[PDB]
Amino acid sequence: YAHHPIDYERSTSKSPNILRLPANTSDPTYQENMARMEGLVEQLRARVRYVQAGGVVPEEEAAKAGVSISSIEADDRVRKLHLSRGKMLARDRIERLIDPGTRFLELSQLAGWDLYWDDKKKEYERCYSGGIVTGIGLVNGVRCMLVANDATVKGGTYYPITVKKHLRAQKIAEQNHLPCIYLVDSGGANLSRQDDVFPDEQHFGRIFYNEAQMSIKSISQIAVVMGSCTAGGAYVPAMADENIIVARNGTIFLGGPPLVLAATGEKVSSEELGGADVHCRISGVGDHYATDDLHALYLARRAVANLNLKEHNEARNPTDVKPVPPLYDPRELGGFIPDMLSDVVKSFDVRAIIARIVDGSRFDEFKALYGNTLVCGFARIEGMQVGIIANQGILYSESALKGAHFIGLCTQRNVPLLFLQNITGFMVGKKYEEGGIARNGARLVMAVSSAPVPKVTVLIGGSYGAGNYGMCGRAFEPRFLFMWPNARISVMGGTQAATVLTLTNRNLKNASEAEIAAFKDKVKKKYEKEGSCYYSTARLWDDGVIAPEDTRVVVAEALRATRLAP
Amino acid sequence: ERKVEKLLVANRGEIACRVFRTCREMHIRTVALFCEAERNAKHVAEADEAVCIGPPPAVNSYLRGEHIISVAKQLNVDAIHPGYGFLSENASFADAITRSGIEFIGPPASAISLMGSKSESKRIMEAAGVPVVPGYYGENQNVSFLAEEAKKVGFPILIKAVSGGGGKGMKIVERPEDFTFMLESAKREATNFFKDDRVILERYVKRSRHIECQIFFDKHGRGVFFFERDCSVQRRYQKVLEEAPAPHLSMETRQRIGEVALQAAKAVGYVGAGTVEFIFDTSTGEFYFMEMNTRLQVEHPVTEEVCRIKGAPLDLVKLQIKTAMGKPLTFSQEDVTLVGSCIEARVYAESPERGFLPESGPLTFIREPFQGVRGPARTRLDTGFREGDNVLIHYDPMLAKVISWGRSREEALRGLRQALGEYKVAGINTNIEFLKRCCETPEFARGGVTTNFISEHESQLLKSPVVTPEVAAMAATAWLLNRCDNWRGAFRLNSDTNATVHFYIDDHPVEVRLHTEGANYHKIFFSVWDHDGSFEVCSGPVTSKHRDQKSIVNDFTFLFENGMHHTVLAVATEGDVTVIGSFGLHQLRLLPLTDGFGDSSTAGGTSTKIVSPMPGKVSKLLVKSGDLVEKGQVLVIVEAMKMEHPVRALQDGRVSFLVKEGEVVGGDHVLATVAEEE
Ligand SMILES: O=CCCCC[C@@H]1SC[C@@H]2NC(=O)N[C@@H]21
Repeated sequence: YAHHPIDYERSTSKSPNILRLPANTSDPTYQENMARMEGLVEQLRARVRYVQAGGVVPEEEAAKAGVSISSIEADDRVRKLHLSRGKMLARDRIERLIDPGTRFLELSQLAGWDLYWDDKKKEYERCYSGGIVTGIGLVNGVRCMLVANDATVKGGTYYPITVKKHLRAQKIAEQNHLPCIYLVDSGGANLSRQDDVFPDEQHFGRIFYNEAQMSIKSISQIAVVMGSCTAGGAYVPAMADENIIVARNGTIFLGGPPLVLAATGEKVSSEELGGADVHCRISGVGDHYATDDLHALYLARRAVANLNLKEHNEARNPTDVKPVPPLYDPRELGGFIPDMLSDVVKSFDVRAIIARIVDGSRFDEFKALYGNTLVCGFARIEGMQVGIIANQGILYSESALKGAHFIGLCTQRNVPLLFLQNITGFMVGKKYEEGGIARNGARLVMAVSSAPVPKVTVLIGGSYGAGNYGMCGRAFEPRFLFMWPNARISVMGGTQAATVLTLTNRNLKNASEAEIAAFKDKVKKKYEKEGSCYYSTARLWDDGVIAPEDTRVVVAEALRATRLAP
Repeated sequence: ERKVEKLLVANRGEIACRVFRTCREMHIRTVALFCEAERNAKHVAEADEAVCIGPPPAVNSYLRGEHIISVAKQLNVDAIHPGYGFLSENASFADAITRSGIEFIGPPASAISLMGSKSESKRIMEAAGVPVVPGYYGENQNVSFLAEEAKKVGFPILIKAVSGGGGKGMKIVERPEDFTFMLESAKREATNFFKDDRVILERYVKRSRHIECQIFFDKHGRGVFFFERDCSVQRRYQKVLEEAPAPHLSMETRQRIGEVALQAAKAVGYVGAGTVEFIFDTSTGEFYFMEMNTRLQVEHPVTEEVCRIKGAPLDLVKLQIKTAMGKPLTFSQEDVTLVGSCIEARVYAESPERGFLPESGPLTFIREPFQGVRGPARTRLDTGFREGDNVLIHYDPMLAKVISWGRSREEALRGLRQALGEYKVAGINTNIEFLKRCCETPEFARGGVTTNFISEHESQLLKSPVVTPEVAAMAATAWLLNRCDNWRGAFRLNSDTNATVHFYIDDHPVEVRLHTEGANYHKIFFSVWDHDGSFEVCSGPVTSKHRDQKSIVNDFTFLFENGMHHTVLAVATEGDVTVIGSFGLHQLRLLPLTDGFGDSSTAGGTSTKIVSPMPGKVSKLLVKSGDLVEKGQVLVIVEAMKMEHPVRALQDGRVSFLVKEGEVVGGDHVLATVAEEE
């Protein structure tokens, strides 16, 4: 009918239905939300600074961070003493190591935030980081995993949060075939929590297991020995394609200098006990002997160069690309996010978020009239086709079917998946249970777990209960996890668990007010005591923590990380 | 005197580049000024340093005179030239510049303030003794007073009224000895137009032609008037085309125009360059003062072509800097002699077919006319824009000025014709076609045109060439090829190719069909408006693969069967196809075909809309009943165990509520009927 184009015009124009046009009006509601978000990011963006240069914050105005006041002078004294030795006490080794003008990720940050409670009731162990810093680094045109042991040995070298971080880094590198670089500085072991860190599985032995399984798959790895690595820490220099020992302060020992005493205590110099022995000794241990920190870093870079990965990365990830920005300003991402601590769940939207994040502000909807709860479709993220699952409302059987169908197509055509978690939302109606809802949930989870597609999840907010099993979860092998500040990970019910557990717990009929004070308030305190900031990341649950505004850059880092894969 | 090494400019545009250029010859520094962005503009690429001033609105930019003065003081500027517009006429700014110690370029603040009010200015000229036609004498105290001064103060009778342009009291009563009709006319004018009963009488002129002499003065009491000018042609008080040598003007008169002009400028006191404007009636043969401007005009380079001083080319801006230098002149009024004739025309980025409304858009391709000497004529073009620039809506629409100096008027007018034709711009409609129409058919080559000359010939003008069916053929072909490989590598079986283009010419859709026979991409045909023919087409190099807003600009060749051949540079986009060639310029709008492609739902939506589940308890409805809902806002929010679960209906049309907040409703209830707006 008076309409005869050739699909384009209708396409390739600034007027295709594919795009999205949710324009906000900045009203009170927007302000209430936008403002809060701002109230939810300032310190997130801040604590980072405090742990960075940990314990030395000369401004002394860090009231925006709820961190307790710490003895700045002690940390400054320790840093001065350490830097007088001739080694750089910072993450400086990293940004010296990575090529200028390139990107970085800082995979796990704020690790071990106020984790352990000391004997002093008001004092926690001052683990500003997990004892290491981990991030994806691009060296000499080669993408690599960077792990650096921090010089914080006051509490002890490695904790249940340190070895877990190291093992997570090793698993990520092995999955993605990114070579690792380890910067080694250790105080040995922790002889206090040794039962928690040494024996059992997924412990310090699995590091040695991984450093051999990698070299089986011919994924070369490199370690730099800046200081002592004793107590089983001396095997990494031994198990290494290339290793670096600094001329003066680089030391490797299987038995400590105190250990020779009380067992043939003919004590001699710490150099002769296994440290950097530049005298043409009989031992052929340690590939590189470098006179200075810069010399060692330079030789590490030079060894990284001769791996032939530059051609493969350059072919797989195009270095010269034209950035395509979204149609709407990314600062608006905080506004559509609702507020917090609201008796009844507030309202929420997804279209706006996806239209703000994706390229050209576009989307490819599958069936949206049907199973209106769940959202699935294709997209574009900086030159790469992506699939997104974002959740909105209370799940039905049909939503599970649609999810299974989408995941089937994505696995069929080798399209990566992105997850945006939300509430559990399993209806409890009797008719729904009689309609085989459990079978359809199984249909969804089977497809989720069976998918060989790389998978990344990011918390939008309100991910509580067994609903994440429908979409995705840490136990379903997501190659990366990141989080927004307004996140709560809890039991099958965030608010309802309060009501349900109020009924069935040794309660007399009378004393109703005192009981709800003792029951409902207490369970609310329990189920929102956990949050994005503490229960997560600090314990390497969903290790990555980010800002809602800069999500697309992070996801693009992740996707470039997962295309060197076999 | 005071040395000058730094020059400051206020305004932007053609004047900025002009002031900047001569500056190079005097070997003086330059400074540029620009609004938000506006940094790719040419003038800033011509100066030595440029400073951003602030927000686009003229209140925010180029009007903060105090901020400009403070910035100039920080730069230790020697001189400032305001130019025309913005702070061109503001005595406070000039006084502040004088207090700061910078040599202001132009008249003193006293002259500007005095000429700001028309009443005090005309008072000054009346005291000076210059023939001035006033606007009023007293009031209508007595009806016999009208007969008393009718033959006294002004024999020509201008009855009119105190105000209002109706003027039915005039009756065009040019006959003196009128006493029974003038009073009746005035009394019938007073009816339904009472206003104030005071009536003013003046001289009435049948014809009007505008004259404006130029003048120059140092600060050491010495000056010399430049040659006269004509501004008869103007539409809606906007200058269109002007001539420095007023054709049909006796030499003796020229001389006298000067003596009158110098008297007025001396009386008020004046320094620098300026222009006195007159009003003239051929029938009376006398000139009467109308207004003067204490500011450099835009028409300065025009009068220059008809005046030489000591046999050397004259530069008007040069002297103004030398006047600011404090040096005295070197020539009397005599050293200046006229030589030949010249004409000028202004091009405006407006649409003649429309209500002369300015348009803003990127400049795709700008042809530049030959700005060199040849034959018996000199032709020049001055433009304040170049390729890749974009017109700003805040500024006035002004592209370039074209001037044709010659030894005789004929040569000058003829020269322009060809030049006006040659200059070409693609991207925005212009009035260039209008100006050429103003030059060909109107027999104003004689030289006699009145102030209202444009008004009567409006029927004759506003006319453009008819788009021949052939023009569609080249225009249609370019859009395909300048977009894709249509007709390139095409192939079918036992058949022949076909591809069609729809043009929305005027308010009627136009269809053109193109097809081939044989194995030839070369042999092509056409059928538009039931007219069929054949031609061949050979393209050029392929350019602009990115096909951005500028899209593709390529030359084309078309050999039609009859025998002709053509060359066409086509910058085609989805919105339109522009073809430039010996035919001229024509842009053909492509039939628009867009209408929410997808969301095209005419469903009635009678019932069972935004139904809520069993728990119900609707509340906090934020939509007004009977208001259009095309975007999917939250029509109703129902709560089921803390489940807001907003429905978010996207059905277009107004929504009618049958429920109220706080009312518990049953499962799948008809909360509202979302129906098409009827
Ligand atoms: O419309 C009313 C039914 C609401 C079901 C909400 C589901 S049931 C299990 C889970 N726990 C909650 O509190 N909400 C979800």
